[PDB]
Amino acid sequence: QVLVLDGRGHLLGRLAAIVAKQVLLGRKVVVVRCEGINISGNFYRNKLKYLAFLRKRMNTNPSRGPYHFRAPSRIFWRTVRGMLPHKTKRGQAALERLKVLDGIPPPYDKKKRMVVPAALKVVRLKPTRKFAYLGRLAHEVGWKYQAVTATLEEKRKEKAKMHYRKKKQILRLRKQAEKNVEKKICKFTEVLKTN
Amino acid sequence: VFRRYVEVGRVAYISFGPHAGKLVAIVDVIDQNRALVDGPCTRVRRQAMPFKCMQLTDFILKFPHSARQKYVRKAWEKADINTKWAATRWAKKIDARERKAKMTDFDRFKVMKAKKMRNRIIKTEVKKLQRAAILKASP
Amino acid sequence: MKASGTLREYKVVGRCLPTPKCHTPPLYRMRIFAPNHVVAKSRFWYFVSQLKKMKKSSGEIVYCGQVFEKSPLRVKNFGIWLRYDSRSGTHNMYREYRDLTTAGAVTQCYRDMGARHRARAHSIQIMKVEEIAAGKCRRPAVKQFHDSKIKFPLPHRVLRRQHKPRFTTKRPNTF
Amino acid sequence: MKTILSNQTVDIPENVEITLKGRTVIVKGPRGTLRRDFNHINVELSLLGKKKKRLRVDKWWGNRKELATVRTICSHVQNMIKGVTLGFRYKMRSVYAHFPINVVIQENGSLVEIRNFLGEKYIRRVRMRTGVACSVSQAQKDELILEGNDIELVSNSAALIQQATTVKNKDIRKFLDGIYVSEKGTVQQAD
RNA sequence: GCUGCGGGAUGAACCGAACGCCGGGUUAAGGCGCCCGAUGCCGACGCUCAUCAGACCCCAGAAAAGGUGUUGGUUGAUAUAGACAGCAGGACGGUGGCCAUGGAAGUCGGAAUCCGCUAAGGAGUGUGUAACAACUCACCUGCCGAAUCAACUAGCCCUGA
RNA sequence: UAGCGACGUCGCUUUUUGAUCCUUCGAUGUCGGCUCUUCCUAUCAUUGUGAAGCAGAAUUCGCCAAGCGUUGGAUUGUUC
RNA sequence: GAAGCUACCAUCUGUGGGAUUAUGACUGAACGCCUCUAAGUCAGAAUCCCGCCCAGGCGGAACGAUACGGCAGCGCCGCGGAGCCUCGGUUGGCCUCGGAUAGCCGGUCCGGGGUCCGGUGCGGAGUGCCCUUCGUCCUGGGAAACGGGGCGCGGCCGGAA
Ligand SMILES: [Mg+2]
Ligand SMILES: [Mg+2]
Ligand SMILES: [Mg+2]
Ligand SMILES: [Mg+2]
Ligand SMILES: [Mg+2]
Ligand SMILES: [Mg+2]
Ligand SMILES: [Mg+2]
Ligand SMILES: [Mg+2]
Ligand SMILES: [Mg+2]
Ligand SMILES: [Mg+2]
Ligand SMILES: [Mg+2]
Ligand SMILES: [Mg+2]
Ligand SMILES: [Mg+2]
Ligand SMILES: [Mg+2]
Ligand SMILES: [Mg+2]
Ligand SMILES: [Mg+2]
Ligand SMILES: [Mg+2]
Ligand SMILES: [Mg+2]
Ligand SMILES: [Mg+2]
Ligand SMILES: [Mg+2]
Ligand SMILES: [Mg+2]
Repeated sequence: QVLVLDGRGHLLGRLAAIVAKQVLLGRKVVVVRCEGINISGNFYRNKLKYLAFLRKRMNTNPSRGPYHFRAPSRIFWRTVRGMLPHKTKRGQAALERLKVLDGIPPPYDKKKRMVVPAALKVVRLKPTRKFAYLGRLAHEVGWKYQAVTATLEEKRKEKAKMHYRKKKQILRLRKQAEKNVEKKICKFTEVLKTN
Repeated sequence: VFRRYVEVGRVAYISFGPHAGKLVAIVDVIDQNRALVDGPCTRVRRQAMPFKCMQLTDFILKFPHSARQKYVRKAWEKADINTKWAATRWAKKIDARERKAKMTDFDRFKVMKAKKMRNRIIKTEVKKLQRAAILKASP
Repeated sequence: MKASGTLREYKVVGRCLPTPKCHTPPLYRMRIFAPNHVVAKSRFWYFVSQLKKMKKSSGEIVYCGQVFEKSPLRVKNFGIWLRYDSRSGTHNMYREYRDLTTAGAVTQCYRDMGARHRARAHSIQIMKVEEIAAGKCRRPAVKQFHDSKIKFPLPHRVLRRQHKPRFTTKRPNTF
Repeated sequence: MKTILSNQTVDIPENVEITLKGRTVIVKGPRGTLRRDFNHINVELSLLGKKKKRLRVDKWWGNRKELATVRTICSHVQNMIKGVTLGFRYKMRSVYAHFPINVVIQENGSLVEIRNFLGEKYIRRVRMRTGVACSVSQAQKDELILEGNDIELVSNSAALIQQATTVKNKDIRKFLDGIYVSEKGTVQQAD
């Protein structure tokens, strides 16, 4: 009943629009690994845009004003909130369906991740265009947990490597068993109706 | 890298469009976005089709550039593309997709009933092969 | 003029009304590119009024016929003469295109003019369209195709189906 | 105008072996090995021929700005071959009109210590990039030989040394003082 | 004003359209990434990269001028009797010529401006000397080897801001 | 053409004045000074720079640049 | 004149890292040469962010104690029974990284190299397993030696974001 969408390789707005449209329908969406979301344009251009956004702030009381977030997950959350009607009760109720998270936590490392090809940088941008990584962009402005994020990502990748090796061994054994039991299993129906 | 090329005499497959699902022969390239295609033995007339509309294959035929139909059909029959087209793993997958789409309710029921007999024996043999490998790696 | 969709070739003949001072007018003919016969006749009247002392009231159109391409299956090269009008001043131009049909070449010319020079169809006068051989092709973008045994791959092909499997576990290979 | 094909061929000598896992180019020769990632060029590289092994660089449907990199790739491969065969040696001479510049090497030429530059008491320490070794040549006065394999590293270290000695708050035309790269060549001759 | 309604986010005059209460279909102007109904078309051609992009009459921003950043066009001039770039060689004599003068010996000036051997050298395109010397250029030639040079013109972008 | 640059010509500003009277006449308390906060840059100095008719020093013209300072008094109600 | 408040009217302290602007540079084509740029690299500052410091959210964690007195009261495990408020779903998918001018699978040999299949992806999410089952009983063929469910026991914590 949930949609676990990977974050790496997807464009910021191209993915956020799809998530904002899918949340208003009722599907609970969880965007994992938000530090890999790419943004079109020059990295210095995106940095200048983010700094111009940071400059905007209430004069009389900055604490009671625009709350600028530094984590890339919170950046993506604010981007989706900018498209959702958050000032109405429908948008307020839909905002809990979206779960933006940095890294791949225990509740989501075992779940298979989905990829939306309509937001992938490979098909969205030309191979000669410049892009900026949201993780580096956030780390350059008031983000401190990039090192531990990368360390935990390395750990979970080294674990998933062994898991995939085990799965590949199981697949090899399955293919060997299929090739071994040739008799007693005709299954001409499977071939005539093509699996 | 780049083992396929468009050229005078390349047979391609139409993925989408009015002639979707048929093979054509690229006679010549026009304006780096569309090419003239003949497809004499595949029941299609000579016309211009975009490059993004067609999908390249492995077979190549010997045509002179801007050749006539009587000269392209002869080379098509000499290369004998139609009969060897069924003897490939690609047309077989396409026909498999067509059959899975043409499945009826009785066919789906028979497939579902055959899966019960097919997968269980495979699982009980995998359970033996895994323990055999464990016993082999035990010492 | 709109030049919507694809253009069409029309041979339009016309002559002034028989007046007591002189009969049997020279019956001038023109070759107009237009989407339909109505705008074809309108453009013919505009051109013949700009050329000679002829108007729609004092004149008449004798015949207006669609002209089909003599070889729609052959790849040909067309040299287009333009008398276009820019923001500052009007200028003449010679372009070259490669297409199967004369109407197709004229459509390509209209689209390329509107794209590269921001020139609307209101201020574009097609002067002359003639098929030229490969030896008299001065444009390099067209001359680069006059080579037999031409070979080139199609690298980095777009997915084109981004939204049919909108949610998937796949990453397009693009090769 | 979307040129169809742009190809460039590079010859390879018998001493050096070149390999490619993709856009990555690895050249193994008599003096060390080089490896460079060309993942930001988007151009085809293919080696062909036995006992000759010529490397062709192919670009399909490139604009005027994209057709320029096909020559830069071949120039980089040529520089890699030159550095792995003969190496790159930059002789930098120091102009010391009044105050003699005292240059010394610290650890196997990986660190350069410059003393008494225009009389300043400040000690300028410039570290060399990995793989570049510097020394004080003999039979010549106030010069430094910087030898290495990668040209983009040797010349980078040379530029660092040159910019370390820069006049400030004074005239640039006057006060001609500092280490300038006089000569650029190879370590091995007859090639 | 005497006037609601659909678009221009917002609105007195803009664009459609005028008004009893309802159900079905269609449409004008406008729009189809999400706010927000509809392109989730296997849409077409081409232009554009900004460290201040750009995004729809009124309407809410900008000029003269410039760009070896790209993309088209026009008028022209050169090149197998081997150019344009690059490397290398020559770049002389009458003559340190005529008006000047503290010095002008091609190089601060006015007018002029030719001649002979050459393969080519201009009473000399610039740097430099108070002047002479020196570097360099027009010009010719040696190697390479096939296209190249110059001026305008207008679309996006950039400086001007 | 380091620095200026006439004869001409193209722009920004509302820190001067002026033109109109659109809101305010059942009242928006109309000069200056004192105290205090913030912002702007068309930068006086300070940080890092380029160019001079920049030998050094002292200077002049610009570039990214508003983070930090830009005072004490005589007479004047004075802004100046 | 004690104590306390107070004075630049006495006293103590006020600190560094990153990406970079302007600018100077490396390699280097476009454009045989040149060029800081066209793709890629380097140094770079009272500016930008953070570090130090100030307050901690309708932010969450770790730990202690968890109701005597005489009938009580409250927790944990295993539980059978009734009734009330809420609003939402009609099988679950237990996972390599990474590119898109490249990669997947299988493997003899010396984490990488070579070779062999697959490649508009079929060891494929247009995918695959459990599956579309109304239940009970008698009796035959194939498969099945794990048995098949666990209010059951012991060994490992297998895995800390
Ligand atoms: Mg903070
Ligand atoms: Mg000075
Ligand atoms: Mg009235
Ligand atoms: Mg009225
Ligand atoms: Mg009205
Ligand atoms: Mg309205
Ligand atoms: Mg009207
Ligand atoms: Mg109207
Ligand atoms: Mg109605
Ligand atoms: Mg409309
Ligand atoms: Mg919608
Ligand atoms: Mg502008
Ligand atoms: Mg508006
Ligand atoms: Mg206004
Ligand atoms: Mg221009
Ligand atoms: Mg007034
Ligand atoms: Mg009052
Ligand atoms: Mg008041
Ligand atoms: Mg301040
Ligand atoms: Mg104090
Ligand atoms: Mg720079």
